[PDB]
Amino acid sequence: RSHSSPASLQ
Amino acid sequence: RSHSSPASLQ
Amino acid sequence: GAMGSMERASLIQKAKLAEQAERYEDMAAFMKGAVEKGEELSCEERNLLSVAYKNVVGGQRAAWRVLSSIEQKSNEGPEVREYREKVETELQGVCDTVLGLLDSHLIKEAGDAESRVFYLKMKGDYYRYLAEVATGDDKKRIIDSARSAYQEAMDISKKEMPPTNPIRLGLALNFSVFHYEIANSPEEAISLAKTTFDEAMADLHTLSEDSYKDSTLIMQLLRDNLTLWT
Amino acid sequence: GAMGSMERASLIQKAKLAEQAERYEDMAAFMKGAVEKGEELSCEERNLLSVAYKNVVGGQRAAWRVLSSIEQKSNEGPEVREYREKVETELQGVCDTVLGLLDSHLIKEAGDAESRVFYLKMKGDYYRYLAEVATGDDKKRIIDSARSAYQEAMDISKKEMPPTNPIRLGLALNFSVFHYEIANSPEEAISLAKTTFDEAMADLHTLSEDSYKDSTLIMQLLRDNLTLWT
Ligand SMILES: Cc1cc(C(=N)N)sc1-c1ccccc1
Ligand SMILES: Cc1cc(C(=N)N)sc1-c1ccccc1
Ligand SMILES: Cc1cc(C(=N)N)sc1-c1ccccc1
Ligand SMILES: Cc1cc(C(=N)N)sc1-c1ccccc1
Repeated sequence: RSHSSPASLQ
Repeated sequence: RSHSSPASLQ
Repeated sequence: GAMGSMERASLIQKAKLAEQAERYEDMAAFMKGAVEKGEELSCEERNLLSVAYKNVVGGQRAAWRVLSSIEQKSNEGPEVREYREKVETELQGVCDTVLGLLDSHLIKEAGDAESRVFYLKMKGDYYRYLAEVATGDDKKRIIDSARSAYQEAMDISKKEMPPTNPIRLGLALNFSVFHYEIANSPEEAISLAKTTFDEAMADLHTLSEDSYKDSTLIMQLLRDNLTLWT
Repeated sequence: GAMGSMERASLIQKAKLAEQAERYEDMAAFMKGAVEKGEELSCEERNLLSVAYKNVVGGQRAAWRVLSSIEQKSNEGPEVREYREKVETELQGVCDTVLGLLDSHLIKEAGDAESRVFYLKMKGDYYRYLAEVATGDDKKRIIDSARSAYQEAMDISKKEMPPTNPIRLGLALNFSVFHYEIANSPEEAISLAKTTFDEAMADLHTLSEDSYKDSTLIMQLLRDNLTLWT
């Protein structure tokens, strides 16, 4: 239920 | 763009 | 046959589980396994087969369309063509697999109108999907194979099923799409959709609440297409 | 190696095409092929790798959760367990494949903070995914492997990157999820998310418009979790 990081990071 | 039949038909 | 060692009932149960998990490639393999047991399929089981493969081929058709678009843009390196060809080839194999199941031996053992029409419709559908990516020498013969399957299914459905039967309705819907999208016959597409819709409307009064909902759902798709096409 | 005969550049181009077509299993195979060429990855290429595998494992985790739920309901025939085990096993192989790429030899060749932190974060993420389905004797050691990867990445990021760096932020976010969801340490999860958010906020004034948007996007995820957790 907890949000994790998008795959793509700038 | 045209709609076709759902897979499941009763 | 991958699935040859699993019980038919377990294959069907796992097909239902994969549907819940949205694992349609698994669902298809399970239902292919069930079909290859050699027994006829119940109405529920035919619907599981159709759902599984329609979702698998549906993702492939969507991918193919994205890639074909890029490829056409690119001619307005071989990679785009190569990768569109890879997806296209995987789509054609899925279509060939379904057609093989219908031909070996679902259609020839289907005696009831509901089963035989369902399978002949599916045959038309999967030749239509092959037609969508076909380009020449075979494109005409593939189109003719879809038309022939659809036409046999229509003839049976008109003799044996009421105009509101959802299988009859989904058949007529897809044949009309075939006419519009594949056969360059938009007038036939529109005529069939109208005639199909009007004859079902005049038979709705005979249905129960739940059957009414089933039929009107497909009728709305016919109406949506008529709005798009006219 | 399936992809050993294809040029590195073509693999990268086809990875980008598969992303557009939402063909993430293909995208992953292409990027695995690119990695196995043995050259370090650019920032864009590391993001392609991450996107591909995160989508593949994401569909497997969602399927696994559906099935585990049904299985738990069923104990409140062996098929549900058998099929959950099949999905679980395919998830573990994907995680093992990614971990193998990081270990052979992406991490050891990554000298810059942006690459080394990115890869160590990924290592933590894929052990966390293994932890989500692990049950005993290995569950503790898997958890400890995720923690260790995350902790090394945090130490580097705090020394080498500003508090608003999106990689540093995505790292801290996922470590906090690890603490809450895997390690039964909700207080650590909440503390880390708060400290991470507050130190980034105090560094936002140094950013351009486009960098500000990148950082605040991840900060919002930290805030969403704090709202969920408190
Ligand atoms: C309409 C339908 C859809 C199904 C599905 N997607 N799992 S199974 C099914 C059916 C058909 C006939 C009798 C009982 C159930
Ligand atoms: C449903 C329906 C029935 C028609 C008829 N044969 N009278 S025309 C039609 C339609 C036409 C264009 C757009 C939407 C609906
Ligand atoms: C942020 C991002 C996302 C990407 C993707 N999903 N294809 S590629 C990428 C990137 C990273 C660094 C430099 C140029 C592009
Ligand atoms: C973003 C943020 C910063 C906080 C702080 N260290 N003062 S508390 C907090 C928060 C807490 C609960 C729900 C949503 C946000």
